[PDB]
Amino acid sequence: SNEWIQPRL
Amino acid sequence: EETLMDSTTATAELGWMVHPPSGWEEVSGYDENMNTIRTYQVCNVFESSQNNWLRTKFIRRRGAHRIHVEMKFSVRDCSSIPSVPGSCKETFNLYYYEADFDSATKTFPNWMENPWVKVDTIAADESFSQVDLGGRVMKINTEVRSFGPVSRSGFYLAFQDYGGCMSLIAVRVFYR
Repeated sequence: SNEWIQPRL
Repeated sequence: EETLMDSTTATAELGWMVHPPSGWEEVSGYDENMNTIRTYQVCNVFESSQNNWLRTKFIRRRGAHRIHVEMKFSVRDCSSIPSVPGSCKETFNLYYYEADFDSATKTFPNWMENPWVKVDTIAADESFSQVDLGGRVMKINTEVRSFGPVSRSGFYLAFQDYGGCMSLIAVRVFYR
């Protein structure tokens, strides 16, 4: 699941 | 067997062209062994019309005809992105382009299929390692694709995103 990959804005 | 390029071995920044600069981004990141390496990440899940390209440096052919490309990467899981819109994606495309010399510039080749040749749409398989960077899970998939025959002094790879959330952790290019 890789929830460490932050979205940009 | 024989390595033509390994992003995991870079002694400094990648230096790979990104188009647009708002898409892919070079970031330090983990191996499968938790060694810290250079990677590229893109996650513009809150933006419409995403078409984000990343391109390696010129790779020499060194006599090879069939090229193998090993990609390590992590996809985030649209289900696992709070408040994400429904257009979220979980794959990227891979392309190559051959050349007689290091001809790439900021605008050439065109950032689109043709002159690039699509190898495949890449997705996460159900073989993997997953660890708890706790409590965020790091899941690294491995995929190999190959293309050929290759005939010119060298080539480039490209990676295209179109609205997902992922990190390309490693690219190893080899032959024979």
